[PDB]
Amino acid sequence: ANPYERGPDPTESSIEAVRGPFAVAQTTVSRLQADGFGGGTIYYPTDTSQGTFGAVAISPGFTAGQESIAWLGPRIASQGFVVITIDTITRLDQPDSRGRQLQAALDHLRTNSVVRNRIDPNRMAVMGHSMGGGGALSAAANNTSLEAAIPLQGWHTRKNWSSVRTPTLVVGAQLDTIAPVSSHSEAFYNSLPSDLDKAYMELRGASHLVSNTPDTTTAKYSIAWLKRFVDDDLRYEQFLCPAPDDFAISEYRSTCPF
Ligand code: NA
Repeated sequence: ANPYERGPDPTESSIEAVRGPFAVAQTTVSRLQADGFGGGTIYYPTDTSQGTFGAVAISPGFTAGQESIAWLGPRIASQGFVVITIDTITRLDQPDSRGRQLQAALDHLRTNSVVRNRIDPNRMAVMGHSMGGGGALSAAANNTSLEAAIPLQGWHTRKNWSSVRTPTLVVGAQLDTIAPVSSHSEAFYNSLPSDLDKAYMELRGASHLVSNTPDTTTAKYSIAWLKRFVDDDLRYEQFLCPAPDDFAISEYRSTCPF
């Protein structure tokens, strides 16, 4: 049996839910308390009886605050994850810096009295929007032990991600004019190793701002990816492989089966 499985067996509805089966609470990390990042909010399951959970850090994009990605925190955490949404050291930080800050936020969790005993520090993942998504790719490229990476409308000047060894879901927005999929998201997917567990999902009709207010398609597939790779939870592969029969997705590619 897989000791990292959490929660009941999933369905389409369970991964679309605004709140999953775990009640959650939150705690604030001040900028002063944060070493190597700008502070953040940690969302965590309150139930201690089901084991420890994997950890996820999420970065906003250029000039943006944690508020622009906050909704992802409790929506993901309620599926059985400890999730920290960060502010960056400065609003002007570029993607490589954001990646180091994502790693610093993950490493902070094991020192946080509220959540340290709720996490498995060996099972960590990174996500982010725009330059924060470029940051997620950089963090994976700088730490081959990370279990998953999810750039959401990622932006980066680096297009070649051939050294990434972390299963990566690239989420593009079809109409994005800020991080256009042709030169960002799709280029990243294409240069990730051909034998990596990876997928590309383009959100039909979506703008760059799709990640900044609740989007069920973004949430459901991010949840399934984190379950499949942070928890190695094979119950979630059915949602990722093959292409979903889902009108909200305008393009899909993957290296399924994983
Ligand atoms: Na894994």
